[PDB]
Amino acid sequence: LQLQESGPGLLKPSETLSLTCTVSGGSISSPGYYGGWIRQPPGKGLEWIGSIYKSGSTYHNPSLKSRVTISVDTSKNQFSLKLSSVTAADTAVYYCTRPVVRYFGWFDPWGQGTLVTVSSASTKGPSVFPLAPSSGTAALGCLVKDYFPEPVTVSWNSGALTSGVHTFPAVLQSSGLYSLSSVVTVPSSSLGTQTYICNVNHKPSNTKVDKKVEPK
Amino acid sequence: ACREKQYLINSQCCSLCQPGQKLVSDCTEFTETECLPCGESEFLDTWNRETHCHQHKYCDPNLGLRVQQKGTSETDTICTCEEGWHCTSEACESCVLHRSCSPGFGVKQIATGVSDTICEPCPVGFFSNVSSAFEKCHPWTSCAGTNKTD
Amino acid sequence: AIQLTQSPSSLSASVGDRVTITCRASQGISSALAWYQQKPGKAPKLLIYDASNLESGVPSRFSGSGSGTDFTLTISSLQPEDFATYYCQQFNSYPTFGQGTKVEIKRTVAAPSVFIFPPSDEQLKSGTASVVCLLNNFYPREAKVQWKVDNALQSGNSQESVTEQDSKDSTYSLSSTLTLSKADYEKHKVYACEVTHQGLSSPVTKSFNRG
Repeated sequence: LQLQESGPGLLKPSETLSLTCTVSGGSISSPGYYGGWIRQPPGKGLEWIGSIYKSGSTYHNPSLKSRVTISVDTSKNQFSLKLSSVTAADTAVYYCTRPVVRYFGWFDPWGQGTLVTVSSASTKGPSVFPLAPSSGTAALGCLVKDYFPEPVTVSWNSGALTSGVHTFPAVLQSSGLYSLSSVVTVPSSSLGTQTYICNVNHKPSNTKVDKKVEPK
Repeated sequence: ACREKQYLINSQCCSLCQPGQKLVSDCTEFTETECLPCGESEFLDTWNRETHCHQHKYCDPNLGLRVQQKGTSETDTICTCEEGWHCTSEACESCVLHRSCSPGFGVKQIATGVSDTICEPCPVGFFSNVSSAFEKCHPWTSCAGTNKTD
Repeated sequence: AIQLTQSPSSLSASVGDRVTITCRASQGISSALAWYQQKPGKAPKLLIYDASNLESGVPSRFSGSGSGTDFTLTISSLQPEDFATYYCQQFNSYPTFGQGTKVEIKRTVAAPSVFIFPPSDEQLKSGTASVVCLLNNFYPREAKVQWKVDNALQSGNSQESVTEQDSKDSTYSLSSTLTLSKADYEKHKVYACEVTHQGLSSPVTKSFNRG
């Protein structure tokens, strides 16, 4: 039994937020099956948005009175959320979940979470530049620059290469565009022998790039 | 660690509330679980420890819904479309008002209520003057005619 | 709403140490408390439900207790993969969580491997230059970076990002990014990143010449 959130990662002030939760590995039709929406502003705590029984019956946080619609679609095995008249205050990671014994909880399982950024700014895809090794262990990477909104996804060698990897938190520049790097340590004696490609995905801009990192 | 229709609190195997009824307080070593009935417009369709009964579905007149089977304490209201309104999905969740058939088109099949007005081009020699959900292609009478005029 | 206050809100602790976190409810919530563990960039993960029932799959080092107004989550031997924020929530009334309790691992001091990377050529075609310094696998988090361009102390043209504590080896890593135009980048030759950390006896300086 899994849950996936889907929706847009960028949305303007005053637009309405529309998220959908897709349930696999089990049916929402079973008795006792509820859905719920939790959310979490970046680097802050958790707030319950609402819960819904498969019937359609529903409760929601009084702190979002007249803004929350929550709906269930038995046929497609999905439940939804609409949050109207959005503000920077609603920027957050939104999670769908299974309230287990009642509307009020507990919550298991959850979904991955989908970040929603409320902002006037336009979408934009990253430039990806190599971080070239020079000369034990060496370090190489990719600098992922000038993108909006968050997030970007970095792997190495299509997943093959996870050891030694640090993908740093994006940092927000003056321009109002994000920027991170992903780096990795590798044995120096690998440098001109193994092939090191970093795979960057920015879904909001529809850019997937694979940059190969060579000794300059 | 316990039985069906029970839940574990404080190493105590407590009974769940039967359908029809909501949890008021958990069992203790000395008290059974305390359950009370759901109100007239609410329900609870399972052995539960839910404290708020599900609201019955509202069969809204303003979405083409009307009651089919009335709710109970154990079962939700079932809705269906009013006369003049059809299902938008073969899983009838909300209702669209029966479409009508503009001039120069006639009526192949009147709306069901689980289906919309099926609508046909008026062939040469036939006309529809107006838009209705009922009237069909008619012939030109003998005294030009068009798809829409006699 | 029922408020839940967790004590403390942050803690450093050693591997093998016993850590108890408390959750005080503003009102009685009976047994309807749950505890979650959230690792960075991941969703909360159920540890405990109904105050003391441990979730199937979760290790037994984790235990829950309390009733009414006072609850505790106890970790009887902190392993490094326990770095996380812990949250209690109540489902006696409409759901509310506590502020969270961040758990860091205290570990031996460990010096950063430092590296420095020039601008790539493609970037320079673009007209800007990012110089990057990497502080890899160090502890504790406290560290100073410093950018010197031909021995000039740079100020206010850099930005840093820091990894969340590692789940295995309880280290942090850091990236500093010096940003300046292609114009200024070519006016200068020697680019230095200087790193001052508790596990270093004197500042470590890596550098390159453009060439």
